[PDB]
Amino acid sequence: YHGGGSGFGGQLRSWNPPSESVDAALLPNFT
Amino acid sequence: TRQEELAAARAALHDLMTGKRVATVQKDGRRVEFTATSVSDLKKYIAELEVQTGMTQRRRGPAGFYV
Amino acid sequence: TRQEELAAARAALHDLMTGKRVATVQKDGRRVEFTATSVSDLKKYIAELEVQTGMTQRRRGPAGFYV
Amino acid sequence: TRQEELAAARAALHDLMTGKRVATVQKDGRRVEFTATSVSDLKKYIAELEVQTGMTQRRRGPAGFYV
Amino acid sequence: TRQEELAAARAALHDLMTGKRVATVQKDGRRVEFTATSVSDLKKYIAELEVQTGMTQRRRGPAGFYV
Amino acid sequence: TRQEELAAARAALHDLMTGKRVATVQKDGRRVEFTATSVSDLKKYIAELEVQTGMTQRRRGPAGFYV
Amino acid sequence: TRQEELAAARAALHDLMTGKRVATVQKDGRRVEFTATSVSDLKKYIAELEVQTGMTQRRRGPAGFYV
Amino acid sequence: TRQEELAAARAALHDLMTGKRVATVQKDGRRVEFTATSVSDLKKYIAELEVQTGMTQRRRGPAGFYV
Amino acid sequence: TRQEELAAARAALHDLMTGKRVATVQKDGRRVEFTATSVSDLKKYIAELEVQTGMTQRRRGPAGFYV
Amino acid sequence: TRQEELAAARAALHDLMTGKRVATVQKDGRRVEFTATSVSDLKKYIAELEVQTGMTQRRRGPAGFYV
Repeated sequence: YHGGGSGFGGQLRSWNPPSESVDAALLPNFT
Repeated sequence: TRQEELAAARAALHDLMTGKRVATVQKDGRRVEFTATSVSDLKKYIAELEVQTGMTQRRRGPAGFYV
Repeated sequence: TRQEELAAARAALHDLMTGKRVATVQKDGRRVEFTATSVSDLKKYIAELEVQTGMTQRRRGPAGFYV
Repeated sequence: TRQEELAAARAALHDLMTGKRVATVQKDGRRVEFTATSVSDLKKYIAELEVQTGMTQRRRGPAGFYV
Repeated sequence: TRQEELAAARAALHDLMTGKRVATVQKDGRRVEFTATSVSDLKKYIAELEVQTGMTQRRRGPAGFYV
Repeated sequence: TRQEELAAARAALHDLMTGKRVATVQKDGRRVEFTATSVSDLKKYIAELEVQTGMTQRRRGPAGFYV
Repeated sequence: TRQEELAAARAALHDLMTGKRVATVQKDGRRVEFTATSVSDLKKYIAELEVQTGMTQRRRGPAGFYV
Repeated sequence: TRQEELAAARAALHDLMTGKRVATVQKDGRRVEFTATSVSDLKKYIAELEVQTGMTQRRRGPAGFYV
Repeated sequence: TRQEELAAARAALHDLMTGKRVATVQKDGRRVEFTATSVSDLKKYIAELEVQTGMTQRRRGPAGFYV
Repeated sequence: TRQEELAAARAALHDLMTGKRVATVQKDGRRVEFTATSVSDLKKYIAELEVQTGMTQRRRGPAGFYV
């Protein structure tokens, strides 16, 4: 595909969401 | 003679803007007057001369954007 | 007689820009004064004579666009 | 006799352009002044006396378009 | 008796614009000067006397359109 | 040679500001005049020379916001 | 050396303000004229270096509203 | 030295206001000139140093409204 | 000492008004050139010193309307 | 002393208007000039003291309207 890779001329070039478990993405700052 | 004339022009700009663009000179029995130029024109002349000259980078191709 | 013409005109532009276009001279009784021009008009004269003369391409056509 | 002033005025322009159009000259009681003319009206005077004389083509009939 | 003034006017036009309309003279006690006219009005003056004189057409009328 | 160039400009500013930048000097038979430049021109010139030279930071980047 | 010349600049403003900014001075064949600045330019100029130096506050962080 | 500075500037206004500010003074072979400051600018200067010095109040904080 | 300047200023106003405000008095080898101010700002100075002077009333509290 | 003040103003207007406002005099090195005054402000000056002094009514108030 094309959307997920880099984006239209940079676009979201630096956007790198760290795919993790929902607990790994919620529990740290859960409180 | 690009480098020579560019350096000469820069030095002329420096002395002119500080104190030393001799407008006219008179010694009793004789006098001459060198014409006076602006400063923005001299600066843009300097800029075009240097970008024409084989010196290093001075400009950048616009700019991009990214989140 | 255009190449030496353009060379002399460019030298005149350079000296006028820096310090060396004398407008009025005078020797204790004998004096002359020359009409003074601008800088932009002189530069455009330089440009038009240079493009008319046998010197090679300097200004290109309009820029296109591709995705 | 149109090319003579064509050459004369064109030569005068370059004479005017660089440094040499004498506005006035004085010699110890013998002095005359010549009225000055700007470069613009001078060039726009150069712009027609040559086209009405047998000078070569220099203007073209508008411009067409085609896909 | 209009052609000579027309000739005089354009002759006055040519030298005035190049270098040779004397604004004032000086003879160490015998000096005079004249009012200086612009170049725009002179071109109008030569134009209006040009048409009124027995010279033929120079500027036609309107313009036609057809497909 | 930028550092002393800045220092000269630094000096050339303050002296001009108060009383010291002399327009011209006359010595009964010998005199020279220098073109006067705007105070704004000095500040622009001294600033751009200041930023380009080796001295430390003066102006930072654009300011952000946060609640 | 900022502070002492800052006071001198302040003094020069006071001298300029009332009557004491000497523009030119003439002796028998000896004259010099210094370049003359405005008043506002000096006022902002003196304002420029008083903030940069260590003297007391003259500026405060805007102003907020409470009720 | 503010208090006498107040007196000096205030007096400097008065004599200038009527007739008595000397723009320049000439004694044969020895003349000096002073830059002619405006009148409005001085009053701002007059207004500026009186409030900043220990002089008493001269202006109060806006004005409310009541029915 | 308000009345001193107040009387002096109005006398100067009248003096300046008709013919007597002398900007320069010349005696051979002795030139003294005073500065001059406009009539308006002169009246403004008149308009200020008298109201802060405890003289008679000259101002009124706007104007209300009654049917 | 308003009446003679007014009387002096009256002649001041009339003499200035016709031919008699003396700009300057010159007694072979004993010369003096006076600051010129406009005509409107003088009329304004002559207007204000006219009503201000005990002179008769010269301008009534508003204007009614009846069918």
